[PDB]
Amino acid sequence: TFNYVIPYGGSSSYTINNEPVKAEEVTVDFSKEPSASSLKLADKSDWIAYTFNNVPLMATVGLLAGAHEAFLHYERTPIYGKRTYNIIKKLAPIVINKTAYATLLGAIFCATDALYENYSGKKSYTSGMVAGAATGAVFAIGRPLPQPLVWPLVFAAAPVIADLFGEVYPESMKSARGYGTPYGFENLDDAVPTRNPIRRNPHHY
Amino acid sequence: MSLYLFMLFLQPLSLSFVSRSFSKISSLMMSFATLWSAVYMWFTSNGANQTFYQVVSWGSDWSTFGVCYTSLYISLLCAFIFPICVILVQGYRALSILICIQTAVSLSIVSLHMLAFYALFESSLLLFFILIGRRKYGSLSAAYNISIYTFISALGFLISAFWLNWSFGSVCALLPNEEANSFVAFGIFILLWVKAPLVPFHLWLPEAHVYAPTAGSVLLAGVLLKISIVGLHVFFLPICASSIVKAFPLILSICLGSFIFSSFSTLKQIDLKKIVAYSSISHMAIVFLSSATNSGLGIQGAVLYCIAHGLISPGLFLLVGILYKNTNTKLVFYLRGLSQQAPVWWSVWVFFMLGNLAFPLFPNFIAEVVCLSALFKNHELYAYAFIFFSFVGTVYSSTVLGRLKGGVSSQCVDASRLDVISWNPLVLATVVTGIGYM
Amino acid sequence: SSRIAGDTTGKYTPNIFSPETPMDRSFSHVPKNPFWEAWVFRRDNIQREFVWTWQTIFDLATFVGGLYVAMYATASFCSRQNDKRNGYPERNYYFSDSKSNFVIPDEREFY
Amino acid sequence: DEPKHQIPGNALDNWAFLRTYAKPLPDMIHYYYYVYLFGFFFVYKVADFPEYSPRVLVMAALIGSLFYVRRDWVHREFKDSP
Amino acid sequence: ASEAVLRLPHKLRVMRMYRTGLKEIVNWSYGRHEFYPRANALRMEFEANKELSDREQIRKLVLHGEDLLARFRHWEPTIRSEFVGGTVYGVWPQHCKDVKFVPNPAYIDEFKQGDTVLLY
Amino acid sequence: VPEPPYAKYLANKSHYCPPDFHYSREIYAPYGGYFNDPKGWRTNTAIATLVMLAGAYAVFCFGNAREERLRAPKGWIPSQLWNDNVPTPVDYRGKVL
Amino acid sequence: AGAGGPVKLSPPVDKPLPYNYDFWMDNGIYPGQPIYDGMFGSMVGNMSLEYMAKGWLVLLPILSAPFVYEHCIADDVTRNPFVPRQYPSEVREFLALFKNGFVLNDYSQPDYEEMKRRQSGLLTPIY
Amino acid sequence: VKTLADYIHWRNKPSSIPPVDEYRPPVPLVNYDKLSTQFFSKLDNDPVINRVLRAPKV
Amino acid sequence: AFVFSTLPKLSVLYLISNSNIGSECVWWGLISLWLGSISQYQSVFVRSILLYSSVAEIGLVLLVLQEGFSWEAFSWVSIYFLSLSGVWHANSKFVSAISVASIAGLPPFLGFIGKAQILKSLVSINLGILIFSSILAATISFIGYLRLIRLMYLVSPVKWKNNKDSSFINWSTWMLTVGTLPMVYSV
Amino acid sequence: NYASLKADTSMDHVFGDSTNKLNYDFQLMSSKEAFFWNYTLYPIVGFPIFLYLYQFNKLENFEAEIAAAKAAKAASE
Ligand SMILES: CCCCCCCCCCCCCCCCCC(=O)OC[C@H](COP(=O)([O-])OCC(O)COP(=O)([O-])OC[C@@H](COC(=O)CCCCCCCCCCCCCCCCC)OC(=O)CCCCCCCCCCCCCCCCC)OC(=O)CCCCCCCCCCCCCCCCC
Ligand SMILES: CCCCCCCCCCCCCCCCCC(=O)O[C@@H](COC(=O)CCCCCCCCCCCCCCC)COP(=O)(O)OCC[N+](C)(C)C
Ligand SMILES: CCCCCCCCCCCCCCCCCC(=O)O[C@@H](COC(=O)CCCCCCCCCCCCCCC)COP(=O)(O)OCC[N+](C)(C)C
Ligand SMILES: CCCCCCCCCCCCCCCCCCCC(=O)O[C@H](COC(=O)CCCCCCCCCCCCCC)COP(=O)(O)OCCN
Ligand SMILES: CCCCCCCCCCCCCCCCCCCC(=O)O[C@H](COC(=O)CCCCCCCCCCCCCC)COP(=O)(O)OCCN
Ligand SMILES: CCCCCCCCCCCCCCCCCCCC(=O)O[C@H](COC(=O)CCCCCCCCCCCCCC)COP(=O)(O)OCCN
Ligand SMILES: CCCCCCCCCCCCCCCCCCCC(=O)O[C@H](COC(=O)CCCCCCCCCCCCCC)COP(=O)(O)OCCN
Ligand SMILES: CCCCCCCCCCCCCCCCCCCC(=O)O[C@H](COC(=O)CCCCCCCCCCCCCC)COP(=O)(O)OCCN
Repeated sequence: TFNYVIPYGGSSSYTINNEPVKAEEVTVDFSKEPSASSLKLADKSDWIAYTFNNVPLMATVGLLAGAHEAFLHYERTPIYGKRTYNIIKKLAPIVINKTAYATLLGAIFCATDALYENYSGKKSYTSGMVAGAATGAVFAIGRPLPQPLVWPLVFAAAPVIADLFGEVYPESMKSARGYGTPYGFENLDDAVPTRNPIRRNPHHY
Repeated sequence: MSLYLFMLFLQPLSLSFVSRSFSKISSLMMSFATLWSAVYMWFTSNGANQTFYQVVSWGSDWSTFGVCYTSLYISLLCAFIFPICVILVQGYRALSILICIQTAVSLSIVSLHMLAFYALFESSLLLFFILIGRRKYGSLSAAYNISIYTFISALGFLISAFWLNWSFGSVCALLPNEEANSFVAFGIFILLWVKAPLVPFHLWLPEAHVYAPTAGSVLLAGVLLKISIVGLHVFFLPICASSIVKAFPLILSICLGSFIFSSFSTLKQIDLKKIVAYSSISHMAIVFLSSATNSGLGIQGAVLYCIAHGLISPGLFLLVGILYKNTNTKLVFYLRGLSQQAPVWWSVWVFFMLGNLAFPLFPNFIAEVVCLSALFKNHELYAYAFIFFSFVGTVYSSTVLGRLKGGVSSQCVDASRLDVISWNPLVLATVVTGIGYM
Repeated sequence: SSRIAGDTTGKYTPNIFSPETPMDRSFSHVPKNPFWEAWVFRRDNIQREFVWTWQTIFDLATFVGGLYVAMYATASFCSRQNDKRNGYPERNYYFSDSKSNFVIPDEREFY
Repeated sequence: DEPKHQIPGNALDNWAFLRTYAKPLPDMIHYYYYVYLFGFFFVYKVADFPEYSPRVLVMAALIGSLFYVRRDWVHREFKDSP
Repeated sequence: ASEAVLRLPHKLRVMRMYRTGLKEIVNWSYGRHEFYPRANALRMEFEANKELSDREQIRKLVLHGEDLLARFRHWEPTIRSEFVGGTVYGVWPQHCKDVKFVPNPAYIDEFKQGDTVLLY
Repeated sequence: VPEPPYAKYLANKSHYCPPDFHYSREIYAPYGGYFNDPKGWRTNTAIATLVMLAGAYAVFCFGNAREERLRAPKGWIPSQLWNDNVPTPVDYRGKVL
Repeated sequence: AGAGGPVKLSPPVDKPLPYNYDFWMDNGIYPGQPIYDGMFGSMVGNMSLEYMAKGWLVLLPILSAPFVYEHCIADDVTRNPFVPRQYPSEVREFLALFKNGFVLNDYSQPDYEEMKRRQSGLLTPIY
Repeated sequence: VKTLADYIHWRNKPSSIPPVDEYRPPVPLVNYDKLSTQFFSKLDNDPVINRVLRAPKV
Repeated sequence: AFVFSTLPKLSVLYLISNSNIGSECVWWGLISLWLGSISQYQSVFVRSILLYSSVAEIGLVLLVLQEGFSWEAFSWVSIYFLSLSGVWHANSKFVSAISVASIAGLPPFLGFIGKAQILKSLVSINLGILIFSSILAATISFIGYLRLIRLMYLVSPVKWKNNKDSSFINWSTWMLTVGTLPMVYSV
Repeated sequence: NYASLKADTSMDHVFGDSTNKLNYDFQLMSSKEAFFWNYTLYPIVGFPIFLYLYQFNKLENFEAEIAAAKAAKAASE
């Protein structure tokens, strides 16, 4: 509008609808559909099965963190000096405890997520926030005063970010194309394509 | 329009060829000539052309420049207040920095391309980092604060502009586009949230004002805060109205919370520049909320109240800078007896403080009446909330005035002839707008 | 012990070698107090003395978050009343879960 | 004289804490060699990993960030002891 | 009783009680005519107990009189105007000499007045 | 302390100034000094009075041009002497005057 | 003498200042004051807030006794020995419009009920 | 389990401790300053007060 | 360091684009971005700052190149060569300041165009996590670049060697300042 | 340089000494008291809000009861 008299923007009639028209005559897709393994892992019906499918990620991360710390210790120990203590007896607790505590946190997260979704019956932000809150509460059992508040908040915030930018964001902008005519505006005279552009093939790595 | 843009480009150009001893005089003449070119742009802007008074393009979508109601008011305001900044600042380095900042800011206001707006507005990022972090009287922390806040908000705005350019094919305002996406709406919104100081993203403004020079503070308060409303009327409301109407309860929550907590934070200030800087934050919320109603009253009232703020807060900052030159202190507790010691400075200080409290014979009154009327058009409680908590401003303004007014002092600290020349235009403009020539 | 620095005639020169102290702009500078300076330093750097206590969390929540919650509730109530007043269908606000798509009224339509 | 920040702790105790960073420093190639090798093999194995939900991926990243120990932390606290 | 009154010696404490009592007689009166009989009555009230030597009874009398003088403090003390708490105290305080006045301020380095940006 | 040279340009203490009261004579205030009574005050007052009456004449013209009486006065009013837009008076009964 | 009176100057600060020293207002003359008198320090008349609340507790029932009888106990028929002012029908109908009018209490009128419901009007605008 | 939580500088304790000795502003002295928290007291009708104030003939 | 941190990348980018060497995994570019930004912010030495900036940017460019945006990475590598020329061959503070501004992506110079190409390609593929990470990591890297400006003009007097061998340094600074408006069509 | 920390004792005999000090601790209200008084005064400030809430609830309840009675009358008839 760019004037001080009438409101900016505009309005669209709710009664009037515009027939969908295809962005191109022939559609060639280079985006592959979800695999059956992805649908299997995403399935939260059985909370035990959902937990056991998704924990290997957490155990892997804990193992890398423990291996990093254990190597930092091993690198320091002197080879030239013979050591009275056994190095692996020193180093194994590091890796084992890191992996175990990581797996326990991930197990709480996944189990609470699946249990809340089953009980609620709906897929929602709240399941992730509650699972994260429980995981952060387990993180800060005996920790000093700011941490009982901050860790539930951070661990709850993480699934919100994952949902917002992993699921809502892609689905909100599926229709936008960038070629031919703007998705809302097909009445405008822009070059109309026979085929959509293929900038790359379906990946296979 | 073309003359105004040419003169805006001429001012930084002249500094390269001046003798480096004639720099101040040439800069002042260039500033006044730019003001006259802005008056010419107003003359050649016909009200018959209702959508845009003037549009000029220089070969690309980025080079598309145009003036509307908001743009014309803000550009005249910056061109009006720049000469005062020029006289207040000494040295080729400082003159160069301030001229480049003003050129970038004034080109941003008239730009009609979101990407060009972003490019011109953020070109003044290091210049404030250097300016606020100057050797002896600057603070690196404040420069870091302002630079980081601006960078994050402007990068979000840039991402939204990229998405619009990909989807629509254009990001120029003159091409009608509408979007219902909330991610892009937030990307455009975050810049406004930060640039117009709105709680909790208001922390950069105080530290910047206190540790910026008086000319820098005058520009920052006068027009850089108003750049938010140019962005809102030009680049957010035309395209992102659905999201502002969807989020209106949240928008009101954040705006009224900013008003209240900024008013309360002002009460805990002992530094005069910090008092004025926090008054600015409380003043911005009414502007932001009145525009967000997307009504004829709200837009006009917001631009009017921006003009009122850009005539009142530069005056307070200028007076405080003069007092700091005379006294080498900004603490209210050190400053006493200013009524007896500086009658001429005290008169103007009281006049401008009355203006900041929105008394009838001041432009802030008319502007506030219009904004409150727009809020009342939305709902009665909306206006009632703002009207009541305006009393908090009276408490801190009255406490500051009472502390400064009387006591025992052994120093005559009153303004010189140069200082009075510096504020005379602002006083005249304040009076002229107050009687209704808004 | 003092002399007039400023010259209205324009023949001003700064006597850096003069025995007498010039009456320059620094003549009127406030003397300042040691304890006031330390009070200013303490008050600006009050983040050093910030401590997370249950009392601090209680105060912050009850006043700041409480005012935000109250303002949001009041704004939502006003929006509901305005929707009933204008005759609009219940609007799909961001955190309200409504099965209606009404957001912006059509100017052309009569409500 | 100017107002200054109070520094917690005694001067010699803080200096003694800082002196615990002066320990024999290994060269970084030893860490880098293992990271390169296991990273190459890891990238080969990742293409075979099952597709994980974005939420689980983000939680795993958070856990890894929390569990990561800075190399300086081990440096200061390392004891050649059981 | 305030701390300063308590720290005082016995003789001065009773003197303070008499002085405060007389001032409060002045404050609670409607005119000077009321003052004299009431002042004589306060005189007799102090004179009645002056010859007591039992310390404990004297402490009781002093404490009770201090409580009575605390309760009957007037909301509006009658204070001479030129003294602290008076109406004309500080109306136009006499201004001292040796004032730091800068003559011809705008003509000290007129061209080069302003703020500079110094850099490394 | 030996009075500074510029003290000669500064004016004396006025008759209305109390002898004990000391004020700094160098301070300038638009409303006047601490006790004023300048030389030539009579001529300044005459000039101020002339300006007041001239502005009163201008305001009188403006007001008479903009004074609108839409209802007839009950009786004769003094404005009839100077303004011609006064409606003819009508009394309480209704008779025109 | 109004002008030139002697004054005492407040001593300069010589000890570390409290954080909330902004609660003290000192212009340089000796008797500095709190920002709001009665917020702290000496109390006028040595009377606390509890004393004032007890005094008000004593007063309020006696002060409210005249008002409570007419407003609550009394009723329109028994408040006064006469009816409201009687007007011609054209005047009475206009005057009855005013919610803050005095003819709304005319119980003789056949529109008494509607007039009373008009008097107890809307708290807030409906639109 | 070594974690970031162990090495983050959590604000549990004040970095700066205020000085103990603090300035108390000078105030005019009220000799007897005990607070009256009782609206009804025996002190108002005390025999001394009756003899000093109410009794003497005026 | 300058010639072997810019020139080799062009051949690898061309090989990836032409021979279809792209993977579905986005972890490595994301890790490059976050690790580079955080390590740049935590690095005391100036050489490490400049070296970690390249890691972050090349991770982002790798994410863009996998999706087939060859033109934008081929422009980015050239603009990055010109931007890095001045800071690496540091002879004048002002030239280094413009170079550091260009590397940051700052609007008045050509570096803004090069970063804008990559960011514009990002919004097309519509991966939200990448965009969020890009914004935050860009802020973190901006802090390190601001450290570089602070060290030159705002910390202490600075004296450098008078190595008057600016073969293409003046031309590169001129190209960074000037070239923005001719190449604006690209973004 | 700095102002003198020595006070002036010329007027002590006229206007009293400065020995007597304030008894205030220069501390604020307790958190518990502050909670009560905020949550009491702020509602009093927002008296229009509660009036609007009361009338809106009354209007909606009356409208719903009318609707229910209308449904009852339109079911049988
Ligand atoms: C036997 C060999 C030993 C190694 C065993 C493993 C061998 C490798 C096998 C396979 C390797 C490939 C995969 C490993 C990860 C890739 C990293 C790598 O290889 O770079 C080379 C790297 C060495 O490179 P370098 O240049 O010499 O070191 C640079 C640093 O400056 C180093 O200097 P520094 O250590 O002194 O400084 C560390 C600095 C360096 O900074 C980083 O570490 C950057 C990491 C940020 C995240 C990285 C991107 C995450 C994306 C993951 C993508 C997958 C998920 C997808 C979706 C996720 C969405 C985000 O960070 C910190 O300061 C500490 C904090 C660490 C995380 C910071 C973020 C905190 C966020 C949490 C917020 C909560 C706080 C709230 C309360 C706050 C109160 C105010 O080698 C390794 O570190 C490998 C160690 C393996 C341990 C990783 C454990 C978990 C791994 C998966 C989790 C992903 C999160 C990453 C955690 C940190 C990883 C560094
Ligand atoms: C260091 C300073 C020393 C010098 C002091 C200067 C003293 C200033 C004198 C005060 C001036 C008071 C005059 C107030 C009236 C404002 C004048 C004005 O606005 O001019 C009007 C003409 O109106 C008049 O001339 C008014 C006549 C003034 C004299 C009337 C009697 C004087 C009594 C003063 C009462 C004024 C109360 C008005 C409150 C708003 C312009 O007419 P338009 O063409 O319609 O302009 C459009 C309207 N608008 C401005 C809103 C855009
Ligand atoms: C559409 C254009 C935009 C796209 C940009 C990419 C295209 C580039 C087109 C313009 C390229 C211009 C490149 C400018 C380079 C600057 C010239 C230069 O570097 O000269 C050096 C050359 O230095 C040498 O080493 C000389 C050896 C080589 C001499 C030139 C070789 C010419 C080979 C023939 C090239 C012809 C092209 C072949 C057919 C296409 C001299 O400087 P120094 O003496 O080393 O130090 C300077 C000191 N100071 C400035 C501070 C005073
Ligand atoms: C960058 C965003 C990160 C959030 C930052 C918030 C502050 C961090 C504090 C950590 C607290 C954990 C995060 C909670 C944020 C979510 C907001 C709560 C609102 C809420 O509970 O409603 C949910 C939906 O909101 C949602 O969960 C989605 C709302 C998205 C969050 C807000 C996005 C804009 C915030 C940006 C503020 C400024 C940025 C600076 C950080 C339920 O919805 P439901 O579908 O489950 O219905 C229920 C049927 N069972
Ligand atoms: C998928 C991803 C999931 C999420 C992962 C999140 C990971 C963290 C992301 C955080 C990104 C934000 C980057 C800003 C970091 C804060 C600034 C750094 C703090 C700091 O110490 O900077 C100092 C001064 O900065 C200052 O003074 C600035 C004060 C703080 C700036 C305020 C931040 C901007 C506003 C924040 C929100 C804005 C809206 C958000 C939508 C200068 O340090 P130095 O130069 O001396 O170096 C010495 C090294 N110690
Ligand atoms: C917690 C209080 C909220 C804080 C915000 C206060 C007021 C800000 C309002 C700004 C006005 C325009 C902004 C548009 C919406 C922004 C946030 C609105 C609240 C919100 O989070 O709603 C969510 C939807 O928005 C979304 O899904 C996206 C949220 C924004 C994303 C955050 C960061 C985005 C950065 C993107 C950069 C640019 C990218 C451009 C491609 C979820 O609400 P729901 O509808 O799901 O209801 C489920 C409830 N049961
Ligand atoms: C961790 C951080 C947070 C922890 C601490 C939070 C503690 C704060 C909780 C209490 C906050 C005040 C109460 C407001 C929320 C009440 C509960 C929300 C539910 C709600 O909306 O009910 C409405 C409350 O009335 C209303 O509309 C609001 C009335 C109260 C607002 C006025 C009182 C304060 C006035 C001060 C000015 C602030 C507002 C300025 C505009 C009336 O129900 P409904 O009929 O609307 O139907 C809506 C269907 N649920
Ligand atoms: C003619 C029309 C009406 C005129 C005004 C009438 C006002 C009547 C209100 C007073 C009557 C009821 C008082 C409540 C009963 C309390 C009785 C004991 C008082 C008490 O123990 O605590 C007090 C609480 O203050 C309080 O009691 C404050 C409660 C007052 C409620 C707010 C009403 C406005 C009052 C304004 C004038 C009244 C002044 C006297 C209240 C003193 O508290 P403390 O300081 O010792 O606490 C210690 C600091 N940790």
